[PDB]
Amino acid sequence: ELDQLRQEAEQLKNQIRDARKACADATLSQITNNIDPVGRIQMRTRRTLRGHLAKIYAMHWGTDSRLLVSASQDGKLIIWDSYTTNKVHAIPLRSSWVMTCAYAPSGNYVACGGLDNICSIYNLKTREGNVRVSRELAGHTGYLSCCRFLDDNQIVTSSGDTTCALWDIETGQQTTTFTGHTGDVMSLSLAPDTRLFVSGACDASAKLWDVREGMCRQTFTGHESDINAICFFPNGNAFATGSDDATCRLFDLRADQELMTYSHDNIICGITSVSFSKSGRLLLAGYDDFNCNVWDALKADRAGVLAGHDNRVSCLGVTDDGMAVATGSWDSFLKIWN
Amino acid sequence: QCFYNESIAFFYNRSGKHLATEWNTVSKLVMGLGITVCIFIMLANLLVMVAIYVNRRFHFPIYYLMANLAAADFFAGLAYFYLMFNTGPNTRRLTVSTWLLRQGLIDTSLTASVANLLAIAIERHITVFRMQLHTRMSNRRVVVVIVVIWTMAIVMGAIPSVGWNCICDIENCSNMAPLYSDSYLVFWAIFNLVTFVVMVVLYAHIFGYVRQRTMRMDTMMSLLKTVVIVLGAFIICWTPGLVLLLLDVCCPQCDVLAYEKFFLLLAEFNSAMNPIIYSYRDKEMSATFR
Amino acid sequence: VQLVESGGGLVQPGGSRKLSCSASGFAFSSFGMHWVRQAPEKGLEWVAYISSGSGTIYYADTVKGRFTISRDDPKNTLFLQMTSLRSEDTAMYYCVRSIYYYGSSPFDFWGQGTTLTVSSSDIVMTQATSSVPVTPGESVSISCRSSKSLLHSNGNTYLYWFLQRPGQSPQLLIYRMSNLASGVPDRFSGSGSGTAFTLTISRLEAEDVGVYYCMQHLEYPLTFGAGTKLEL
Amino acid sequence: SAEDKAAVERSKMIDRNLREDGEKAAREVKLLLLGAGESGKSTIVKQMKTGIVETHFTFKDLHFKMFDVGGQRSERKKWIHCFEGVTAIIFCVALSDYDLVLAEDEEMNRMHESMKLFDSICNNKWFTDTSIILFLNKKDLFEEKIKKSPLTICYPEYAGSNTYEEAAAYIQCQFEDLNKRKDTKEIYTHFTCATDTKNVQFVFDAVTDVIIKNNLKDCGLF
Amino acid sequence: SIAQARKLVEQLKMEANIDRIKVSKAAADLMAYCEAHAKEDPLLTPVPASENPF
Ligand SMILES: CCCCCCc1ccccc1CCCCC(=O)N[C@H](CO)COP(=O)(O)O
Repeated sequence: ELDQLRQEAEQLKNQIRDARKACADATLSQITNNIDPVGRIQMRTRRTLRGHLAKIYAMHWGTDSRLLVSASQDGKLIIWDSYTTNKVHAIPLRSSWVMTCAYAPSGNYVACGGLDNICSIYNLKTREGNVRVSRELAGHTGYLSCCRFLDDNQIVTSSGDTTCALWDIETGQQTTTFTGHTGDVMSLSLAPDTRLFVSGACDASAKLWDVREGMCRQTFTGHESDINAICFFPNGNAFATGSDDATCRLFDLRADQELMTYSHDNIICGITSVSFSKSGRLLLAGYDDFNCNVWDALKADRAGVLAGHDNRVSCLGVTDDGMAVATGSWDSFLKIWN
Repeated sequence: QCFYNESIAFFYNRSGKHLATEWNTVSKLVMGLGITVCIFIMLANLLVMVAIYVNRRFHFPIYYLMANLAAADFFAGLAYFYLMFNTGPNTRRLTVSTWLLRQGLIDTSLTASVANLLAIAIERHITVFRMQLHTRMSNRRVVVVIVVIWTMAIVMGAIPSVGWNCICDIENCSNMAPLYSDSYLVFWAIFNLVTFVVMVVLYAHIFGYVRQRTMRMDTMMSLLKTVVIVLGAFIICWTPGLVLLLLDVCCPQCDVLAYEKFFLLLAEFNSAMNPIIYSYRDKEMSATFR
Repeated sequence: VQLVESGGGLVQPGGSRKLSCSASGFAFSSFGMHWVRQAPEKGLEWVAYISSGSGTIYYADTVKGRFTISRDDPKNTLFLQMTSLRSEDTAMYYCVRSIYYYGSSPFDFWGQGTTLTVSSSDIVMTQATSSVPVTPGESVSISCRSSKSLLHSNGNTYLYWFLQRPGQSPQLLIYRMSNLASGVPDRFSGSGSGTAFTLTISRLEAEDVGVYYCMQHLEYPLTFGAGTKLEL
Repeated sequence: SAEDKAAVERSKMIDRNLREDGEKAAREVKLLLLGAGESGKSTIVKQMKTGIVETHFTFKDLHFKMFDVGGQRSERKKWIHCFEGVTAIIFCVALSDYDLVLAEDEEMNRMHESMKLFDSICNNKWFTDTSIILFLNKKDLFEEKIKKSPLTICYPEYAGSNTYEEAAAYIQCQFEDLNKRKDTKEIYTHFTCATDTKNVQFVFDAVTDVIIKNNLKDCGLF
Repeated sequence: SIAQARKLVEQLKMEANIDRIKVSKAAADLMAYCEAHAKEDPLLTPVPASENPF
């Protein structure tokens, strides 16, 4: 019967919740009480990239920490050179409605997608020197919200159809499909080892997925509204979520609990992007307050603010070497903060 | 053919003009009035420039010309302020070069005021007439014309100070400005007039175009009120100067020096009113005033 | 992606002839083109250059004000207008394409060039090795020397390498020191700094025997070096 | 450097194309269309000339782009903000929905649901300033439907005859009672006129009005 | 809706059947990695303009 399984199912949530309390020995805030603070983090706009004629939704750094990508509703995908602020490529999109970007780890490929329900992959290194579109991954039924390359052939995408998928670019078919989210999936983050990835959905939950098996290992709750951004800790043993509850939370994968909440009474708008520092000591979160805060990731003390944007800070990414932090916004400008 | 020999003493004696060796009932009243107006103009452009620079929203080409007009009028408040502290018996302290300085300040400052008006006008015409929606613009053509305004303002205030004046025909020049030539006065005033007719065609075309097309299918009140009051400030504060000059250069039996001391005050009242004609409607910027 | 040029042949001295290079199979409108001439017995020598959209036109010392270079983007052609040819303009005129953006490979593709036989502050690159004997399966190193520090402030040593097999157009091997061109085996490698440069081949074959060239790109007019022929 | 200089030549040749195409594109007119499945958006688009379907047509040297976002079937909360700043919001409702009900819900009138969508859209924080063109289609069909069937069925409080004129009128004002931003947005309602297809000319005219009112901002009238 | 419930119950049963470590030890590990790589962090310790690409 439905009630047999339901009265059963609500019990299974109890042992999960019962065991999590038993493993809640002491709060990270108590353990990190005597750590010396990070001090005022004064970070200034070094470079400002101009050339977008609409609001920016997505940006992604390169693995060489110098090039980066950005997409906007103007239907242009631009590859920047952050050092010399000069445009390397300006890719016209078939669909002006683009909500995500990814720059391949090898830098041979770039991918974008949005309301067109397609993940388009553009080839950068092309004999005829004109970025050409390679493949169009059309297997989703809702807007694509995120996409992250594993290799030049594997890309994992999260969509508004409550499902994530792992693709094979050569064949253009979903190698694996991740199901179990009861709300629209907003963002995903890959583990450093590229064996696991966590996804945040509109159902106020984050799920840890396994890329090979295709089954969800753990599910984290605690937020009150949509989860809009997610990133792993550098060591791949923790991750942070940005929600519309104007709180950032640091979850652990081994302890399977929540550690911190980064909430401030002053802040009432929703978090749009989150990202870490190379050491994992700073958690940069791009709010709707038009500004971007920098949190002490082990003290939960707002040490630093990056207020330079007219409109909301849509995307926010840090370099692999951690020498810079770049924030996009709806004001059509990318700013490199160092 | 020139007799540049003289001082101001010779030039008043060369004119019909009287030094007003002494301060007077009338003179005290008029000294007070010139300095009072100057104070209003300078203070008001102070507010305008402060606000136009402090706000990030007032960072668009029109507000650029707005700040420029504030600056030009500040320069005019100063030219008129320098003309005061130099009137009545004080004028006896003057020399030819220095008097040409006082009058040069006046010429350029007012030409600057006139031009800043023409600029704002031209911009609004262009903006209204396009059939695209947004087309967000840079401040290239605004600073091109900001320098056209200042460059030509200086060259106009400098032409009598370089070539064109009655050191060469003393008898053959103004009665009131004893050394500027009738020719110079005429030239300055033609300039003003052609700028003004340009202003009139444009603003009218604006009201007509909007009304015809759209209404064919209420804001018309504010649109009409603004366009119309803009043209009037200029005419009611320029017609004085210019008709006074036309009279000095054409007419006998025209006692034109009589209402000289007030007409100037009116041309300066023009600059007095510009900040508020352009910002009574910028209620947002106006309130910004704190 | 082939490039072919038209013209050349036999011209009396003082005559004005035109060279047309019809690009086909690539985005010609976004490629900065060059011209490089090779004397019948001597090495390469840069002559001209046009940027993308005809924004920037440069020339060599020997052809300044004598040659006019133009491009016709819609027709995918490149033109060279030569005026009053001298006896020292007898050379094979290759046409080279190059695109400049972060990490690009300029001078990657070379035309077949045309034969032209007229009837009758500059960096100098020096390599004093010619007709060097070598056997297949051995390791050979080719050394180059510059008269100027090619290592720019940003760390880019704008030194290039080329390989001209007998009876073929020159082929890029190394577009900057410690970099490897597209479609060239891993055997070729180059390590150097400032004014000293080397090109190391681990194991070679009958296919890569020929003459090698060194070029700098620190500043115009892109002076080349003398040849370095591998003998086999 | 020789290299860096040529580079930035591209970067400016990029920027020339950007601005240029940005201005070609900014000139196009962007209408967002919404509605119920049977609103007849399909029939409207037919009259006017996957995922987000875009439609292009020109009228009196004006180019229109229509973003039919009908099928997204996802949380509108996350993707509507993308269309903020479309010139106007064409909204189609079929007048023939007063006596119906969705086959999914028990007895919630299709018309009462049409309002709720409009309610959430006319009161959407992202379109505070946007004008709303309301096409009410299916007028003829409503005429026949009403000629036999009462209107009290849908509006229990309705003081009026089953005369098409009076009947429609109530509804029109009823839809127009949804907006709280009374002189912040202007609702230009038209009744679908099948044959003349001046459905489009109404649009031409509607568009201009909103544009013209907006121009009174850009023209420096302030 | 029977299938969705049956797929649901085995999901949490797999989720409950994992090894869980104490937050005490996991707290130290996040403390250990941040301090071990603290001096390689540009943003934590600001770097002089000589080694600053921006
Ligand atoms: C030089 C012409 C430029 C153009 C016309 C300016 C103008 C406009 C409207 C009224 C007047 C003028 C100037 C008139 C002379 C200058 C003066 O200052 N007069 C007064 C009148 O009482 C005596 O000044 P002063 O002799 O006491 O110094």
